[PDB]
Amino acid sequence: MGFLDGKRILLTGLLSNRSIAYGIAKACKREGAELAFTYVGDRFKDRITEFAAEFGSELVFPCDVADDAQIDALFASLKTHWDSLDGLVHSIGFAPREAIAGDFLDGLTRENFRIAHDISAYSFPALAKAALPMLSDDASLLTLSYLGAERAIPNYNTMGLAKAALEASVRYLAVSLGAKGVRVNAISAGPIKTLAASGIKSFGKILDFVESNSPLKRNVTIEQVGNAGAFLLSDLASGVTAEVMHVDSGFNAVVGGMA
Amino acid sequence: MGFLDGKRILLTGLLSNRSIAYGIAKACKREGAELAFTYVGDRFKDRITEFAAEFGSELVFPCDVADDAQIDALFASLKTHWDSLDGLVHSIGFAPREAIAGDFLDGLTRENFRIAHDISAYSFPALAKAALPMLSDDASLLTLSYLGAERAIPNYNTMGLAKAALEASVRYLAVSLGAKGVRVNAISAGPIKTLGIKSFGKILDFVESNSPLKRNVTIEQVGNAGAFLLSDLASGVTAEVMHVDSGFNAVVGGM
Amino acid sequence: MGFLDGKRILLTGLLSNRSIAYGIAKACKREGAELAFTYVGDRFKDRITEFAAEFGSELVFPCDVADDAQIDALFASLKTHWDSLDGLVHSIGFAPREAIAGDFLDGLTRENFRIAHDISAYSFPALAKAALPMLSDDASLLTLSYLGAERAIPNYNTMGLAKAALEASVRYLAVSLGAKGVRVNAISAGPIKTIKSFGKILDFVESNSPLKRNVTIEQVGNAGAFLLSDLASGVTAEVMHVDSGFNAVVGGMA
Amino acid sequence: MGFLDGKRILLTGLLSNRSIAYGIAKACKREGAELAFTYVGDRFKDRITEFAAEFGSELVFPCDVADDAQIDALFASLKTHWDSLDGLVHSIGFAPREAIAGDFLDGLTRENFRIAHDISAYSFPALAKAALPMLSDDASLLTLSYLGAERAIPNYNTMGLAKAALEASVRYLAVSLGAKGVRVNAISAGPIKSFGKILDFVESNSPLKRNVTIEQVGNAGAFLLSDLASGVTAEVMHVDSGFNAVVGGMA
Ligand SMILES: NC(=O)c1ccc[n+]([C@@H]2O[C@H](COP(=O)([O-])OP(=O)(O)OC[C@H]3O[C@@H](n4cnc5c(N)ncnc54)[C@H](O)[C@@H]3O)[C@@H](O)[C@H]2O)c1
Ligand SMILES: NC(=O)c1ccc[n+]([C@@H]2O[C@H](COP(=O)([O-])OP(=O)(O)OC[C@H]3O[C@@H](n4cnc5c(N)ncnc54)[C@H](O)[C@@H]3O)[C@@H](O)[C@H]2O)c1
Ligand SMILES: NC(=O)c1ccc[n+]([C@@H]2O[C@H](COP(=O)([O-])OP(=O)(O)OC[C@H]3O[C@@H](n4cnc5c(N)ncnc54)[C@H](O)[C@@H]3O)[C@@H](O)[C@H]2O)c1
Ligand SMILES: NC(=O)c1ccc[n+]([C@@H]2O[C@H](COP(=O)([O-])OP(=O)(O)OC[C@H]3O[C@@H](n4cnc5c(N)ncnc54)[C@H](O)[C@@H]3O)[C@@H](O)[C@H]2O)c1
Repeated sequence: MGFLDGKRILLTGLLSNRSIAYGIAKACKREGAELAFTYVGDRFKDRITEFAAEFGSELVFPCDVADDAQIDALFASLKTHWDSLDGLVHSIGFAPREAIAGDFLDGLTRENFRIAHDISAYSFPALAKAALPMLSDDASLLTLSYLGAERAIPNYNTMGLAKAALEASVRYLAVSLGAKGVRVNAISAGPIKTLAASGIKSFGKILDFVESNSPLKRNVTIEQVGNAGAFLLSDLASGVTAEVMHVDSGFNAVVGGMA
Repeated sequence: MGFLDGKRILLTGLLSNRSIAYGIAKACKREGAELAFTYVGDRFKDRITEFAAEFGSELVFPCDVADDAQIDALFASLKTHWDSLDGLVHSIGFAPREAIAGDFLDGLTRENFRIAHDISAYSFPALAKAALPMLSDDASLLTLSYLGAERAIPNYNTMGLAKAALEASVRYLAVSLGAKGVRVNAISAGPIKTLGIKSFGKILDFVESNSPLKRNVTIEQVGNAGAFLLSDLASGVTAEVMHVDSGFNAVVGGM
Repeated sequence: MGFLDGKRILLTGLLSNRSIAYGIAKACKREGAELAFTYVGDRFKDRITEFAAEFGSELVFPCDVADDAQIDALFASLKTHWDSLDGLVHSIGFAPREAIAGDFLDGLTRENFRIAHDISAYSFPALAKAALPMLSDDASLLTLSYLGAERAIPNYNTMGLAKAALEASVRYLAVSLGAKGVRVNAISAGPIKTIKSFGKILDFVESNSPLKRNVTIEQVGNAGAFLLSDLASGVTAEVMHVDSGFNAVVGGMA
Repeated sequence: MGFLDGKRILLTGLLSNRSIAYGIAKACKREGAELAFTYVGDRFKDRITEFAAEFGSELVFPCDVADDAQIDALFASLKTHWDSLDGLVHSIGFAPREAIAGDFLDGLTRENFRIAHDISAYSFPALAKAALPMLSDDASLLTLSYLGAERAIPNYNTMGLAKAALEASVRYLAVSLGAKGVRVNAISAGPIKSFGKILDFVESNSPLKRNVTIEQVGNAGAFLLSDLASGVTAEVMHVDSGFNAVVGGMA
């Protein structure tokens, strides 16, 4: 009797029990959804299979979003298991290391730009288009963004451009798919404290700053992002589309650091 | 177990079973919350008592937000029933008719401006301030706004100004109350179709034709989003103005 | 010659040679405009008359925007000298001190809220309405706002609400007056170096803005002159940031 | 003297007397600037040379921004005439036609997406980076965007994504170049078949009840390129008769 009972949801981007996708998966499973997962490379098949089993699922599929052949095969494969798809979680992003460090121009190249936008922005509407023939009429598609799309954040650089494109794709997708009934939204998530992420020194300084300056004086967790994601994927949110919802302890709404 | 199980929530602005506050009330009660209600004027005591009964509550209190004493007396009274308050729904707005019809300047007077901002904007942080001594550390405060705060919409006029101030108060309230743990948000709702004004019918038709989902929102949809924001499911969400409007805010419609 | 040649512009809010209105007045005069000024209260009549003379003007008028009668009498008096008005600069703002210091709720009262919104927001469309019978078809109306309307800034508090209402009034005014041809805009100015908390903000902006410097009244003045001029004839309903880019960044996290 | 007197400004995207770049060129020249121009394709060398002479200039350079080598050669060549560059006008945009007509998903392919973002977004910071060694400390860089970056506009489709990335590049460029003193801004211009329907709608529904002209965009651009705008950076300025600020069609 959870608020996602019977909904069939495909999640990308599950790499560990610290992934945002893992938090979303937990909340969706808690609320009654049936889950399926994608992975990148045969070397990760066994590990994603273990995660799927944790969520009562045997449905895992390769999908390197850099490759048309894998996008164009993903939903043909899923269709042999599920007549229709109710939810899609796009939790994927990448840019070369030099493009998200230091000076924006020093780290700028055409290939760095191309890759960042290809993986981090194009892949969301690309997956939506490949899924369309088996989407339920009231399906819900969800992607993940970050405040660096809206305002300049140190080091975020080329990923900020790609996330702005991603957030625009939410709006154009919502129009394209909305007459059928499909909703499309993003969560603009705050930084997440994990063991490895805190080791990244510049990222830890952001965490500390958000902790000191966000309205709630605390960083968000994957359970809080996961719950917001489960809401947007559900019929509870049937009035909500083309929205970029901040789940960031309110950080986006202030000018911090001046008190 | 509903996702508001045990939460004690005060709702203002419940006038009819087509109110947005009605949809929010229904969704909160569905998810296990205990409700209390305000009303304006002794003549409406019976009607609000009936509504509270529908939601299993006997807690109704007068509160004209134009009156400082009634705002203070509201929470003094509620405190004898509830040790702490977990939610507040602000569904209150008003401007004199001429200030929300026709040309913006034609309906502009100092008193029309004053009333619209007093009732529709000041009352939200005023209620929050009076409630603060009994708010739980996890409390959630919710108000209702409209796209006319962000862009100029025909006839909305002076209410567009007041709603912009209201949405700003959401951000300043979130800062003032957030260290304690209290969250503050607004829902920017689309128009709600009931049994009217030729100008309002034109807006409803236009939203149905031009919104991404090609349909107007219902009080059930706004209510479910409200229940979410009032709940621990939304513990990461504060200072947010969430559009519940079939996506209408995100397009340039009509072309 | 200058790009405001022959334009007749009324400026409010000139209190000193540090005022934003003084910087706007200097830029407008530099570009050929004819200027007139308002003042608040009989005690300031001599001081505004001295400032007006610096700009080659003898046109000064009382206008306490709290008073309906002074707003109405202002444009009757101005019409005696000027058949039409080409520009209006609204540089007026006030909130009781407690409402713009400390905690937002600590300083919140109904009367503090009322005054802040009456003086800082209502007065702009009020002046526009009273000016309309004599506005030229290509007049330009300009007000001043601040980033605290858009995001929560420490201590700005009730003024943030009033400036949000003001920026909304820019849009509704633009629609009301636009068919005639009148344009309506705001400048969201950065803080002007001229309080311990205010110094903290100035330091933060200088350290974290893209241009690594606070703005001057000269820079706000030139942007204002631009918006008041035919160079900006395609621009209305705009809130233009003149703030060294500060609004566009998340500072302090290095 | 004009408010751009002596400023040396390079303009891209001048294809005809209807180009936004032509309106900016005319205003900049009126205000005393010295101009240089780029062009694409040897077949257009004559046409751009005529435009340069109209504005009292002999300085024209080939630059297809799809090609790293042409971007690098552009500023190497320009440096043999100008020791420093005071202004740059990026007025370049392209997507394959099917990506900006009809339904958003019908025109969406990896290669259409790549081209639209390559030409319409990457090229602005690419040019900025190649120009940097010769940019004056107080130089001003200007790009052109459109409301489709902010809200979904019919048919604009993949170009809406690319313009959103472009407007973000304005903000990251302003941070990167700002300590030096360089300013970076965009003008979100109103529109200048399904396109004529949009012009009618904007004329009927914008606050000023009229479409913008390249003269109005050009004067706003000259302002942003000048020291009058020395307090302004990282800004996207709407020059669109107020259209961005309303919900039209409902009256
Ligand atoms: N981690 C945060 O603090 C944070 C904050 C805000 C937003 N986000 C966004 O949330 C999403 C998930 O991020 P995260 O927190 O899990 O960490 P992350 O950004 O390190 O994860 C990126 C994910 O993309 C996947 N990916 C990369 N290249 C791929 C390809 N070619 N094909 C398919 N998948 C590919 C990876 O497997 C990984 O799971 C991302 O879009 C990220 O930008 C993250
Ligand atoms: N109805 C819509 O289409 C719509 C759309 C977007 C936002 N909203 C907002 O949602 C809220 C509720 O809207 P609604 O649909 O229930 O109808 P509504 O617009 O009639 O709500 C106004 C409410 O304010 C209350 N109120 C008025 N003056 C009061 C006073 N002095 N003291 C106390 N309460 C007072 C009334 O009792 C009423 O319940 C309002 O804030 C409204 O602006 C409504
Ligand atoms: N000074 C800054 O750093 C800064 C930054 C951004 C925006 N702004 C805004 O720019 C405008 C000018 O501010 P400022 O920097 O010159 O200083 P200021 O904000 O202290 O000046 C306020 C002005 O309003 C006038 N005023 C106050 N009450 C009035 C009344 N009842 N009737 C008529 N006029 C009245 C005063 O005479 C004064 O000229 C204000 O709107 C202010 O909020 C200022
Ligand atoms: N035309 C409008 O209504 C409008 C409205 C808002 C914004 N804009 C933007 O303003 C700019 C100029 O638009 P416009 O009205 O002059 O027409 P336009 O959009 O047709 O011009 C695009 C320009 O890009 C140039 N270009 C294309 N590919 C190129 C390449 N590989 N290398 C170099 N240059 C290349 C073309 O020569 C052309 O001048 C564009 O960025 C456009 O998106 C236009």
